[PDB]
Amino acid sequence: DLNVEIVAVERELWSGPATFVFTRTTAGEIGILPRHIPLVAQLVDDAMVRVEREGEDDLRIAVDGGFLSVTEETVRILVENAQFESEIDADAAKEDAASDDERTAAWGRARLRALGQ
Amino acid sequence: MSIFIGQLIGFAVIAFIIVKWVVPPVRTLMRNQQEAVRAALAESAEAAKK
Amino acid sequence: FLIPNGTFFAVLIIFLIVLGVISKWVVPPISKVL
Amino acid sequence: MEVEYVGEYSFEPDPETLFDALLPRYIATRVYAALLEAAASES
Amino acid sequence: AIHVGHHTLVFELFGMTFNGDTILATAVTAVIVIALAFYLRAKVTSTGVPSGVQLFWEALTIQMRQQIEGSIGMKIAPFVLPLSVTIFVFILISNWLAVLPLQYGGGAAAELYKAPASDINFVLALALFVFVCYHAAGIWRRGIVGHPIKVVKGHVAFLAPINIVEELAKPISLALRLFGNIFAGGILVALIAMFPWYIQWFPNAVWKTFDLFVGLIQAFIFSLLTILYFSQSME
Amino acid sequence: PNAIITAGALIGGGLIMGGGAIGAGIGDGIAGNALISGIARQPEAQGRLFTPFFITVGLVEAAYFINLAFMALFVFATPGL
Amino acid sequence: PNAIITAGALIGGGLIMGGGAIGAGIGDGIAGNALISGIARQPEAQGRLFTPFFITVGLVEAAYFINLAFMALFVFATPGL
Amino acid sequence: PNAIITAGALIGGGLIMGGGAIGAGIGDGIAGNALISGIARQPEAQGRLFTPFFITVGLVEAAYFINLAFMALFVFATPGL
Amino acid sequence: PNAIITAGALIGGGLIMGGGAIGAGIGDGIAGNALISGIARQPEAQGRLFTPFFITVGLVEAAYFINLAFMALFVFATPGL
Amino acid sequence: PNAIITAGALIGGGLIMGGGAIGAGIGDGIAGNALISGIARQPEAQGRLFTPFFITVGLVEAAYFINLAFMALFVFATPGL
Amino acid sequence: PNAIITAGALIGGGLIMGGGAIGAGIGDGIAGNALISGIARQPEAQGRLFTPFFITVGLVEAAYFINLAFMALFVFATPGL
Amino acid sequence: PNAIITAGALIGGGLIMGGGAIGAGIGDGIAGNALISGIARQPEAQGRLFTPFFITVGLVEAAYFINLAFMALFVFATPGL
Amino acid sequence: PNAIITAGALIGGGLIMGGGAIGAGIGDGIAGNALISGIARQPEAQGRLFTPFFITVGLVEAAYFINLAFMALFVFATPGL
Amino acid sequence: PNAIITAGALIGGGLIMGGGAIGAGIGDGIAGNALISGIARQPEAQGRLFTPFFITVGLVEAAYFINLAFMALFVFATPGL
Ligand SMILES: O=c1c(NCc2ccccn2)c(-c2ccc(N3CCOCC3)cc2)c1=O
Repeated sequence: DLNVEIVAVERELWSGPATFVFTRTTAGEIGILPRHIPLVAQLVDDAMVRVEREGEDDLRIAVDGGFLSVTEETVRILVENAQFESEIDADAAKEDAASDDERTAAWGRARLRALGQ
Repeated sequence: MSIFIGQLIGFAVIAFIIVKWVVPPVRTLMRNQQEAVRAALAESAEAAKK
Repeated sequence: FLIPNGTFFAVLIIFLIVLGVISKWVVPPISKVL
Repeated sequence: MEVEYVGEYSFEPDPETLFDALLPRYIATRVYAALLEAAASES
Repeated sequence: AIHVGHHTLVFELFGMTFNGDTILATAVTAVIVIALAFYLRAKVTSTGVPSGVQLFWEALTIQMRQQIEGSIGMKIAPFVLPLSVTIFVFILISNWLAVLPLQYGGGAAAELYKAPASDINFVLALALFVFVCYHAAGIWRRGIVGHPIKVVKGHVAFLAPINIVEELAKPISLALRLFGNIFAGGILVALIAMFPWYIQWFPNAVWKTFDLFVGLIQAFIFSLLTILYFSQSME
Repeated sequence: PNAIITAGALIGGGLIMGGGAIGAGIGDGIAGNALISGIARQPEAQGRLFTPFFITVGLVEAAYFINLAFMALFVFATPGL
Repeated sequence: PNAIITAGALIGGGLIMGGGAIGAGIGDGIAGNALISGIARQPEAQGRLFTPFFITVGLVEAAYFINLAFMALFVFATPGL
Repeated sequence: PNAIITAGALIGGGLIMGGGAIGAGIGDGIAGNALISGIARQPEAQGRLFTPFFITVGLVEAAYFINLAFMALFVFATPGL
Repeated sequence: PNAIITAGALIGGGLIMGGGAIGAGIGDGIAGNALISGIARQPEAQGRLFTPFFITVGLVEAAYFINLAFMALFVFATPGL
Repeated sequence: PNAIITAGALIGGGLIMGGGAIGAGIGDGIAGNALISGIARQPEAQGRLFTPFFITVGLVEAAYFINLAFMALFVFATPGL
Repeated sequence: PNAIITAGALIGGGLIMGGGAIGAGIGDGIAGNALISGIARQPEAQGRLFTPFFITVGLVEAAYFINLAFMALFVFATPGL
Repeated sequence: PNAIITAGALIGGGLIMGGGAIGAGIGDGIAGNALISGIARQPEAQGRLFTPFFITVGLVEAAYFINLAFMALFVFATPGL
Repeated sequence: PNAIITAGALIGGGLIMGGGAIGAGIGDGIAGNALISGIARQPEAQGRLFTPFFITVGLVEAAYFINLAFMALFVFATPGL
Repeated sequence: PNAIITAGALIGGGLIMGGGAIGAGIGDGIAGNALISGIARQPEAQGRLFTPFFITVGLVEAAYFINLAFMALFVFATPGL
């Protein structure tokens, strides 16, 4: 099976096992199962990641300009700033989604697309 | 009669095929759908209890 | 074979009847259960 | 940066655009590592 | 030999000829659909575990609403939901009913129930009703003056001659795609009837399954193209 | 005279269906190739790709079945007989 | 005399419709391949890809329709008959 | 007269199956290309890729068998004979 | 004599239009595939892309329309009649 | 009478094997293109790629061999004599 | 004699011109696909892709126009009689 | 009678080998395109790719040579006649 | 006798030219697709890609030009007169 | 009778060469597309890419030339004459 390692530039955020991982790379939406061919893809500015693992609820991650590396054993997501759904302040996301700054707006959109919004 | 017997045997073969390979999945998908309906229908009720 | 006849109406009415029964007793009800 | 050939995968949509998007990120990561190294050395 | 047409129960009334067999098949499928609808009404519940027909109706309505909302939200086209669904079942039940073992030997092969879609009248009725309905919707949303203007204009103005023709093509194809798919089958299963029973049984099984598959696919395609036509004519 | 016209109509309808079947098979194969590739790339695409796919098939089948209709005219109701 | 002309017209119309169906089916399948791939890559593209798509489809089916028209000019009407 | 009609029906059925075989083979190959590529990219996707595949095949094969029908109509039940 | 020449002209015009429609449909589908793929990959290039598109289509349709021009000449003028 | 029927049946069978060979060759080439590509990207994928391959080839070759059988019909058991 | 020769010349010219049309249309579509995709990926390449493009088209058109010439040589002039 | 049967057999064999040639050439070209693309990607993989490539070429050539044998049957051992 | 052989030769030469033109146009388009894609990707690759290109075209057009010579043989100095 | 046989042989040889030319042109174009793409991607790999290329060509051209050989048999030997 897959083991999803969401590692930020500052610290490692998540390293548990997973069965399926979905994210919006710059080439479109991509879903990865075990034994997927090695791949390197840049996530979009507002990319969100959804992880499906044995038993636990689906895990939604807001990712800021990350990169996805499918490897023989690990699908590693390298992120500048990654936030779980449980850490999202929804009102802050809604406010930031309309920010003039392109990067701040993209990060707010990523937080919303995780929030289920 | 011969035409009727032949088409009836064909109908029986296709009926067996669907009953042994198409009926099971449709049946169980529906099973799960209903089971989840049940679960959620309940949730609401219990959360009203909470 | 390709030339239409009165059946065009005879089918149509029946379809409309169905389009009624579904549009009243099926469609809205299912939407509402939804 | 100097390319060092040390001797002996798919990419989306192309490896050139990923390289262009990643080199700035790599330089940012190396500057971050340098700043962390400087903080540890300062302490 | 194979015959095309040769409808049974044909009669004449009001100066018009009617294919009795086609009308009877349409009535049978319509009454089956109405029985399903009334059984849902009699056994529809939101507070309890759903019935089988209730699950089927919920699934079909959810699918059709998903296609509608993805092209033209129901805030604009709420009426195409009860349409797209019925067009589906009316077609689906029409096709799958042809899978029953209702074929016999006259010595020419005959069938008690022949798929209504195999008659040009049935497909033309459905396709022209859809044509009139979504053209009326387009007239309503864009106005009787603006609707033809935007139809001729299309997405590219200078391609106007290629637009109008396509608009006239939509119904015909929408009918001819349904008829040709089923009419053709009516010939295949008749040709299979020329085999002896011990050779005839297997080809009917293989084709019948295709008929199930292709009838489902054709009902889905017909309804989804209806939804797409509504999406286009309603801006 | 009717025999010549019947043979010509049979050949014409055969050409109609040969072209219709070539077009239908190749276009349906191409559309299914797109569908399979998209579902392989992003599995949940299963849900959303059957709408554009069955539209494409709906376009591919039309040109086929219209031909089939015009086959029936050629074979069973030969226009020039 | 008219029998030969009618048979030739039927064969010509069959060729017209077979070629038209090949072109329409294959071109529509090819265009739907791009449509399906684009929607798979970006579900939101669902909205914007039908405008480029239905332009292609229409241009691709123009040749089918014009051909069809001339087939109606071949079997129903018949030049030189 | 029946000889000419039979020869024309045989040629028409030959055209029908030639086109049907071309369409079926090429469409099956095109769909199999996507299936093989997806299973190469995603080995675990095989089970999920059969449904889009066998649907696509189910279409093209249908177009094949329909042709197989109208060949048998032309050859064994020659209309207009 | 005129009957045989007219039948041959009808068959030739049918071949011309079948080939023209095959080329037109397939080429238009191929060009629209690139148009759709580019617009999906780069939404802002729509207007940027309709120039190379309508050019290529303009070429493809040109090939078609020349052939149509000739078909009329085959069936209405019929050189050698 | 029999000579014309036999000539027409031979022409029909030639058309059927010709279309069948076109379909078989092109579909097998398209499927093997995916096989070779996938084995190039993933050297170890061979094991898992020969099953989708021989499946799709199994379809394509089927379309071929069916034709072959019927062509024997046309030429050895030519109906309509 | 001239009737049969002229009918054969018309059929041959139709084959020439239809094949040229298929080749020209499909080749132009394929080249336009590359042109449109490259312009989509590179706004500037618009200027520089017209040189590889018109060369390719120049070839694709050439084979077309040569056919046209020979088609005239088939129909207006008649090599046999 | 034979002359008619012989001409029909020659035309049938011409179709037989024309279809065989089209299928063989296009399928082999597609398989070789896959081989060349794989070797450019991974130039050290030339040895590995010959097995899938030769399997595909073997399938395509088996189709081609079975068709060439059936042409030989048509021409040198014309069925019936 | 001469008229029949002349008509057959004209039809055969037309088939030759149609096939040659289809092959030439489609192959030139496919090669120019790669040329344009490479020159779009790398603009400096032009001088490098004209050698692989003109080789391919050289092969493709060669197959075309051979069909010309034999066409002439079929059309001018018809064998078997 | 030879007149009919010779005309049929000319038509059959024309079909053989038309199919051979279609296959050769399209396969050579497809193979050269891969050659150009690889040499664009890997400029230094030309030597390792031409061996797979001339192999692929050596296959498709063979299918062409074999057909050509048999054309002569149809056109100059005329086995059934
Ligand atoms: O089915 C559907 C079908 N065409 C099938 C067919 C019919 C006859 C012959 C060949 N093919 C269409 C269709 C609808 C609209 C359209 N455009 C609108 C925008 O402006 C350009 C034109 C183009 C196509 C179906 O929906």
